[PDB]
Amino acid sequence: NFNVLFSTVFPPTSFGPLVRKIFVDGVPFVVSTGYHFRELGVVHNQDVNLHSSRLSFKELLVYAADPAMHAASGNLLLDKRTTCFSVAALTNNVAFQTVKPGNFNKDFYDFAVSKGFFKEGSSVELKHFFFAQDGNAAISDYDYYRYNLPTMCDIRQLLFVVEVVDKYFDCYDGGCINANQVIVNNLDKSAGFPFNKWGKARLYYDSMSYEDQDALFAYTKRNVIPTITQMNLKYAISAKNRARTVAGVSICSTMTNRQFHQKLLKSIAATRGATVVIGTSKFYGGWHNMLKTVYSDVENPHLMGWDYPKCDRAMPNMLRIMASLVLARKHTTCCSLSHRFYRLANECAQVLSEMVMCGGSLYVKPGGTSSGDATTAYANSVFNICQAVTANVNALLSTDGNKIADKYVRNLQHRLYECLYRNRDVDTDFVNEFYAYLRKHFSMMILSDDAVVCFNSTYASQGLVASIKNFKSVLYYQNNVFMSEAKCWTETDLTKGPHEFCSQHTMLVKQGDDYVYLPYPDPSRILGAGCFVDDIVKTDGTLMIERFVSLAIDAYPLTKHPNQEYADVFHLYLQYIRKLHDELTGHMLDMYSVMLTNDNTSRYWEPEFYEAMYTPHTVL
Amino acid sequence: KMSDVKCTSVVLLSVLQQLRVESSSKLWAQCVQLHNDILLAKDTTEAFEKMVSLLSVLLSMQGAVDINKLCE
Amino acid sequence: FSSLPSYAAFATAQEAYEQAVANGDSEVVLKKLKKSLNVAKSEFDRDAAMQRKLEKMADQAMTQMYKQARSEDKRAKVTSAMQTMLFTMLRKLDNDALNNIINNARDGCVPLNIIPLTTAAKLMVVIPDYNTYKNTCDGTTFTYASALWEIQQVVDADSKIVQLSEISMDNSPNLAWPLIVTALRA
Amino acid sequence: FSSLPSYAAFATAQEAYEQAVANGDSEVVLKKLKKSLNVAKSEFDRDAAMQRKLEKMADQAMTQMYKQARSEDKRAKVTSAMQTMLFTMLRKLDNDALNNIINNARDGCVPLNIIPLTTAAKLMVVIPDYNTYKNTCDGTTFTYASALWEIQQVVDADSKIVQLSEISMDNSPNLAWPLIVTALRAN
RNA sequence: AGCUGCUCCCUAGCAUGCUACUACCGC
RNA sequence: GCGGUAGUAGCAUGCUAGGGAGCAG
Ligand SMILES: [Zn+2]
Repeated sequence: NFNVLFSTVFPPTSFGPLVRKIFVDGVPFVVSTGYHFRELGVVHNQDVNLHSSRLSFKELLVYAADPAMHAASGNLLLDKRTTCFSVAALTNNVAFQTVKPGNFNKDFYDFAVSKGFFKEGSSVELKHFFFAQDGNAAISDYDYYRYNLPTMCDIRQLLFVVEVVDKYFDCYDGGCINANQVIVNNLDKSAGFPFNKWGKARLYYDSMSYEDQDALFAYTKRNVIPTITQMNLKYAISAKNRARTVAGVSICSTMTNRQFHQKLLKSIAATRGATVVIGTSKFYGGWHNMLKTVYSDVENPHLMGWDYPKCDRAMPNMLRIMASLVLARKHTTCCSLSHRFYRLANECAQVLSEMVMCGGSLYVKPGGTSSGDATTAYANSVFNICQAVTANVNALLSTDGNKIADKYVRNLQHRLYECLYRNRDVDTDFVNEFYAYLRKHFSMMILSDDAVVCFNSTYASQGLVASIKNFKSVLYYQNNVFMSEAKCWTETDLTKGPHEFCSQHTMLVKQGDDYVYLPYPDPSRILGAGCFVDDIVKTDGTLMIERFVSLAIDAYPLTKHPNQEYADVFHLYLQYIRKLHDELTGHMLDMYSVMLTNDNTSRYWEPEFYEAMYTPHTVL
Repeated sequence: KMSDVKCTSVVLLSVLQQLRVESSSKLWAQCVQLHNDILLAKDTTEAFEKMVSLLSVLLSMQGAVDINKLCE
Repeated sequence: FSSLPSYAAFATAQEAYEQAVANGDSEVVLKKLKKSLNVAKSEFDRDAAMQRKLEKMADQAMTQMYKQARSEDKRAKVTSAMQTMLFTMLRKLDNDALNNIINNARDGCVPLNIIPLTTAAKLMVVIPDYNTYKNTCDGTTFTYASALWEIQQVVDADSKIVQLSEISMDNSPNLAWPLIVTALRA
Repeated sequence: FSSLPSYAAFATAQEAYEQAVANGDSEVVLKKLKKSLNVAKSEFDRDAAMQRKLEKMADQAMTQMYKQARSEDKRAKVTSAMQTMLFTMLRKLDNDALNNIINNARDGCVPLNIIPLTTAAKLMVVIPDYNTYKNTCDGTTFTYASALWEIQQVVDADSKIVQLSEISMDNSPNLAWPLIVTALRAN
């Protein structure tokens, strides 16, 4: 917290790696033998060795991923398109990458207009399209990091809020795992820069035996490995013309962060009934369980939701460090202390200040989270809970104490200020007390920055707990953004669930004998997915069919909507699947001369198949 | 009526893009801009004038033999 | 599946057991036909099971490869289908502002720039003949894109400015006819 | 499964069975040739069905080790490629100025964002519009990073050569305008 | 050309389990 | 007449592996 302030005075040209010219096989290299953070000071390598004879595979791997010898052998770059600090240009001509428009699937549109859709003045119309972008699209979005400013945090309150946020995460378990326990779904993704020149992650996950990975993962507990990160544009349907950028980290970061964090990560994704709800599914009556969990026992509830404007770039650097520390607070036995500090330093040197290779030239990322590393979806949740607890503290302290009549929250206020500023060490009695008060009056539900809060209302009206203005104030003076009161809603009749959560509305319908909550989507989204596609494979339904099955699965709960022009979407999808099937059979019959001897496909074009997926009896 | 305009604008930009029109940066920038205005339009008249302005780009070229593809 | 050899043996065994149960003579002589008929459905539902799955195997593989053939034949013709689909939608659109310029381009009036939409700003429309001139330009006003433009800078193809009053039928075969008639919107 | 010690024995048992069935002497003959087909069947039970599983096992092992051999070949190829890339990109950096800038460090560890600054032999400017062009790269020579650079080979978005006289004020709207000026380090 | 999480569909394999038919063995 | 084992076929469940597609952050 002090280094973040005393570093905005020194030149920003003397940061990053602290490379030095070492000798190998009689040849001078340039390798990074340390680092210089803004917030952690100078950090020195421990196992650096001059005069090496031959390099192993681990040495070649760690010497092909550092930016030192990459930048140090490239032409200078002075870029006036941005304000972010450029570094160098490996190539000799910048590359401009554009974004193509999506393709049109006309036959479904003809079917839709046949049935009386898209009539002028209807409640269902097209809004989600495949927008296009010009040449300098990527850099015009990477420039958005100018919303990141060096921020100072009130440390005497952070060292209470971090305790409460940690107590929110006590039910779980984590630790380091060996090479023979990692789980890697879809092992054919890109390997970052410069590895993507040779093959996908399969080659680098194969050529390394089960001890090379462990030798590396135990090497980075005494060293620092700076890495380069590529930036890519997404190609997806959207409701706004702004492009999206995602960071493809190099393999040397994930290959060790997985082994570090996986136990905790897969311990959170397999727990039901907690505050964080990553992993819990909305099918087979799971959404109802979430919604009844949040309503748990609060007295006079009123809901409240929000979402953060451009969360990944506006986030300061202190909150990211705190999130990583709260995530690493469980290795009390597997790692001693210096291993943990050097692992934190490696994390901050990989996904908080790395050298972004936007386009064809290295840049410098000032701060904010990189959205494509191993632990975005959980760090965002930790930071969100921090914001919630900060708002609660600010709302409870800043209140005229002679006006409060409940003789018990006055004592909470008094001891809260006492433990906040006066004292110096933990007060786990009072931390437990405050956590109990919070979970009793501020029930919560979290995903990566998409939150829902159910609170007692006859308190928030007196400022005894958070409100919606308090998050505005906290975001203002800490996250350095303005929370426009058109992205955060507020509901008052819990009979209707949240106005929007995970971009799905909630409806209370009759299932069997009882009443359930189903999430229905935005109908324009479903129709836009029907019409607009990529490639050419999908302008012909016969080749795919299955995507229509999945979309009809997703677009089912509109069938119980009182608005007429919603159920017709589902019915149209059913009829289109039927037409697709019985024209595929005819085409195969006329090319060949027999048909599909048996299919049992009728279930696909009847509602019995789709009804099964919203009833509480799992049949996986 | 407007939905027809949006769909045909998508198709028009597709054919233009595969017509190697993105090799002239200012031309591609104008085309992309016009596409994004058409898609975000809320009334039918400015959609149609931007539509004809966009069609003029394809018409100016000599790659799409017009008297054939309008065989009616 | 009845045209298999084992079905005949099964039928003979079934007829034998039908005769036995219709006579009901012995206890062991019919029991022979539970050691010779209960076997008869062992080389029958073993031979008539694998072939039935082979049928659906062949069907599924054929459908997969038919879909692959269609997928390879579709993504190799996009730059004809896109244009056909576009023009069908355009003639379905039915807007005069479009039809005007489409017909004009079908006979030759191809603009040499993006048609400007402001009340100001410049336009240049190639005109290769005289009969085309008759319909579009009348006096000083230029009719194009269902708009009213003002004629200012008629010029021939050898980059020589040609005056407006000169344009007539008899003296028309005196000019480099690909005129570039610059104009401005109303 | 036709050339095993058991095919001969089962064939002999069934040959005796058929020979004495055509003879058809006694009921005990039928009992013996049934209790012979009911034991020599065990012979064709295990002699031709457990060895039918060893083939599956052996094929599985052989393909597994084939796959592992390919796995260990790809490693050699990627190692060679990476080491060649390292040794060919090193060749461009070792100017004497790098030695002069490192030998003067108190320790030998210099920051990374100052190596290209004081050693690069070519600068690349990117200008969005003429207004920024006038305050950065006007004329044939300009100074950045406390050095002196001279301009050559100005290009644009389409990467076509553009001479220096073209970029006036009025001619500017006729140029693809992420202009990329590259300059050399004058001395 | 990113990191997760949920869901559908197809095939393969092993194991488990269940059921039916045949053979052997004593009881 | 029972049991057990060895077989063969059918069926179910589940777990792993491989492939295709869709939604949410
Ligand atoms: Zn550990």
